[PDB]
Amino acid sequence: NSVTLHSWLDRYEKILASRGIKQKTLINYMSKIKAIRRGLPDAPLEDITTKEIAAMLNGYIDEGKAASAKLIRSTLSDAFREAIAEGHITTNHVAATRAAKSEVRRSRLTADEYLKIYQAAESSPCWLRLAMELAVVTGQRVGDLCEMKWSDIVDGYLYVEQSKTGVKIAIPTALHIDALGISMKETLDKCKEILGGETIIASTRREPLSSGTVSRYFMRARKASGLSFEGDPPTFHELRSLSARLYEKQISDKFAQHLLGHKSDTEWDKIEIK
Amino acid sequence: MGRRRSHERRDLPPNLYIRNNGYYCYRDPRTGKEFGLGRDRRIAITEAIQANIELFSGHKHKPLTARINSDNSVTLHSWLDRYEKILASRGIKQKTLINYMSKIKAIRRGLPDAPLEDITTKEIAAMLNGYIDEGKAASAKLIRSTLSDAFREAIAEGHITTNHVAATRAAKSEVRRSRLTADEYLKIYQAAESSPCWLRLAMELAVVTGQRVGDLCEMKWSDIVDGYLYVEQSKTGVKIAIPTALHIDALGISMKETLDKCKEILGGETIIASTRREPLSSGTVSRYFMRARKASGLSFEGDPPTFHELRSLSARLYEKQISDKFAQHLLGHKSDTMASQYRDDRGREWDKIEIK
Amino acid sequence: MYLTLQEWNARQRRPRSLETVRRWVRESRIFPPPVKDGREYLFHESAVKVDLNR
Amino acid sequence: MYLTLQEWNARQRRPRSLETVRRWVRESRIFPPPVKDGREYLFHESAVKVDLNRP
Amino acid sequence: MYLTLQEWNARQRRPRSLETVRRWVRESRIFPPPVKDGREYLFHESAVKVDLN
DNA sequence: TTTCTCGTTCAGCTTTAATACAATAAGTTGGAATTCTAAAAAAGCATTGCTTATCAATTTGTTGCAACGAACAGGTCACTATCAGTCAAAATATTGAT
Repeated sequence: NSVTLHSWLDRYEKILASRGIKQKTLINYMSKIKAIRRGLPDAPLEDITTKEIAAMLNGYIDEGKAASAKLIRSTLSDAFREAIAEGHITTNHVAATRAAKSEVRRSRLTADEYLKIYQAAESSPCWLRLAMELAVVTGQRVGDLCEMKWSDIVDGYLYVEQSKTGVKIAIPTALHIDALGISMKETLDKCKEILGGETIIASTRREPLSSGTVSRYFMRARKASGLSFEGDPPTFHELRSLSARLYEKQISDKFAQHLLGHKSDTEWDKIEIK
Repeated sequence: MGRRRSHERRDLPPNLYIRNNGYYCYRDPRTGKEFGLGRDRRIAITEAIQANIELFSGHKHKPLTARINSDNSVTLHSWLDRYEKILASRGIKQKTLINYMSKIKAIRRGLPDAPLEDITTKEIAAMLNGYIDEGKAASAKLIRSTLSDAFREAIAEGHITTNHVAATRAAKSEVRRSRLTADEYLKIYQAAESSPCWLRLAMELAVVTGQRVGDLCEMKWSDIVDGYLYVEQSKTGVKIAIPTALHIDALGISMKETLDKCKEILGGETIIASTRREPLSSGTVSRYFMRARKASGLSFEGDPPTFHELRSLSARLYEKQISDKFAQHLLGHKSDTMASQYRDDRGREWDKIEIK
Repeated sequence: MYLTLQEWNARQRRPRSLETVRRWVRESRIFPPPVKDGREYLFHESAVKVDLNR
Repeated sequence: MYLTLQEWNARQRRPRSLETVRRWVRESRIFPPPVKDGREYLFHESAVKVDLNRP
Repeated sequence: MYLTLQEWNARQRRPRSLETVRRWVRESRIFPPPVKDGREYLFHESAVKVDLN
C-alpha cells in the first residue's frame, strides 16, 4: 500500500534535490510544499478531489496573493505528474484547474523620483548613495553589484558575471548618465576614496555587504522622502529599469539590451510619412 | 504426456532437456523440435533460462506500492515490428527512417518483452534515466519521443487506451558543442598541410559560402551561371544563389579566388573533388577536418568544434562585416528564432559592449 | 545496484537462515545467478527467487 | 582516466584489503589487468574482477 | 512484513487450536488470504476472521 | 550601569528571462574490414673448375598412417500417454409469454 499525500511530498522533495538547480531556487519550491501541507488533509492521492484543490487555491487568490496561487498550483501539479511516473495514481486532478492571471502592480521609477530619494538618503550611510548611482550607471542587478571586486576592473573595463542568467559582459569605465549628472568613472573613484575595500560596494567596516541590506535601507529612504505612487512603491531593482529607460533615449536601444545582459529582443509609436 | 517429470529435467528449466549422451537440447514451442546447446549442466540451464525471460508460464508480477488493472491481450515486441511497417508508409526521406529504426532497436534491448498494457510508466523511466546517468541526455529525449509516438499509433488501432509514456518527462540537453573563433581557424588551416589539398579548399569554401557540408559536396561547376552559385539544400529544400563576389577580410579569403583554386588543383565535375577526380561523401570531409584539429594541440572546454562549426563562424563574421540580414539569407535559414541562437557564444567569449 | 547475500536476505518476503540462502544459489533457484566475486556472492537488485519442483 | 589500487577497490561492490587486491593482480583475476606505473598499479575505469575457472 | 500462523492467532481474542485456524485457511474464511511460504502460512497484520454464515 | 547600533536568515509573497511540443533530416566520431601500394625480403642474374647427387635390381629392417572396430557424443525421429483445444452431452437456470 503505502499511500497518502504527505508521505509523497516527503519523497518528492528529495527528487527535486537531485534535479540540480540553484540553492535559492530549491528553497522557493520547499516553501510552496509546506503551504500545501497545511492546505490539504493527509489522505491517499486517489482520494484528493479537484474541488479541494481549487478551494485552497482560490483561498489565496481572494486574500490578495494571486501570484502565490500560480506557483503553488504549478508546483503541486508537478508533484502529481511525478507521482504518476512512479505508478502511484493514474490522473492529475490539478490539470483540470485554471491558474489565476495576475498583473504586476509594482510601479516604475522616474528621473524626478530618483533625485528625491538620493537626497533623502542623507541620513543613510555613505555607501547607499554610491550603490544608487552605480546601479543606475551600470544598470546591473543588485545581486551582482555586491559581488563586484576591484579586481574585476581590467584596463578600463568592468567584468561582471551575472549570477541569475550567467551572462558575461564588460561595462567600460567611460559611461555617463546625461539626465541625473552621474559619471561611471567619477562614481567608481568616489567609492575608492570613501568606502575603500575589496569590493566596489562595501560597509563602513571595509567588508562586503549582503544583497538583502542594499535594498532594505533603500526602502527607508523611500518612505522617508514622502512620495506617493499608484500601487506598490518602486524598489532598488527599479533602478535597473530606470537605467535602461534612460540609456534608450541617451544612446540607443541596442545598447540598453547589451548593458542589462539580454541577448534576444522579446508606448507612443510614431507614424512616419513613408 | 508420456513423460511428465523426470530425474533429468529435475535440474533443468521447462524448455531444454538432456539426451542419453549427456548433451542438452532446447525445445521449440513452434514445431516441437530442438537444437543441441551445451555439454555442461549449469550452462544449458543458464542458457535455456533467458529465453525463459517469458515464463508467463506461471508467475505474475508486482513491485513495491502499486495498483491493479488488467485482463487479457497479446504480446508487444511484435508491435514494434508492425510499427515499423507503418512508418515506412508515412513517406519519409531515406535517412530519417534509419534514425527511427536505431531508436526502436534501443527500445528492444531496453524494455522486457511484455504486453503493451503491462509496461508501466515506472519501467519506462528506469530505462530512460539509465541513459541520463551515462551522460547521453540528448538520446533519452529522442528515445522517449519515438516510444511516445509508437503508443499513440497503437491506441488508434484498438490495442491500448492510455499513453503511459506521456506521464514521464523528457531530459533537457544543454548543447556542449564549443564554437570556433577566427584565430583558431587559421590554427587548423595551417595544420591542414599534412592533409590532402581538397580539405583546405573545402574548408574555406565552407566559410565563404556558409553552406552545409552536405550540400557542399553536391555543388558542380554547372551550378554556376552569370557569376552566381545555385545551391539546392537537401535538408530543408530552400533554393538560393550565392554571388561569386563575396569576401572575408577577417581571414583574407576571396570567393572567386577560392573557386578558381578548385578548378586547377582539384579539377572535376564537382567544385570539391578528390585526388582521383571524384566526388566525396559528407562524412569524409568533416572526418579529415578532425585530424588537423587534434594534430593542432589546441584545447577547448567541452566538446571540440567541427566542420559544421565553420558554417557558424561564417555567420558571425558576415554579421560584423556587412549586416545581420546578410548572414540569414545565405545560410538558407528563415524565421526569427535560430538567427539569435546561432550568434551566441555559450561560455567562450565575453559580449563586450562598445560606445555605439 | 548489487547487494550481498546478507543484505539480500534482509529484503525478502521472509528472511531465512544464511545456510538456506546459500543453498538456493548452489541449486540455481534465482534469476539471475549471484556470480561469486572473490569469496562472497553478489545478488542483483532484481534477482528474485523462482523455486522448482517435481 | 586511470584509478589507483586504493581508488579502484574503493569503488567496488565491497571494499576489500589492499593486500587482497594485490593478490588478484597476481592471479590475473582482474580484467583488464592493471598497468605498472612507478611503484603502484593503475586499473581501468571499467575494470572488474572476474573468475578464470570453469568447475 | 507478514505474521506467522502463531503470531497472528496469538493476537486474536479467542486463540483457537492450530488445526482449526489452518482450516479457516483452506475454507477461505480469512480475507485478506494468507500466502504459503515454505511450511507455514504468513497472514497479514490486518487479516481478520471473517465469519460468514 | 544602561543605552546606542548593524547584519542575517526566515517566510509569505511578487517579478524577471528562457524554453515551449514533435515529427523530420542529418551530422559526428571511434573503428572495422577490404583493397590499393609503396616498402622489404627472397630470389634470379652471373659463371667455372671442382664437389656432390643421379639411380638401376633386389634383399632386409623400419614406420607413417590409413583401415576398421567400438565408444562417446552429435543430431533427429519415435516411444507412450495425456496435455493441448474445441465441440457436444444432459437438463434446467433464466428469460419470454400466457
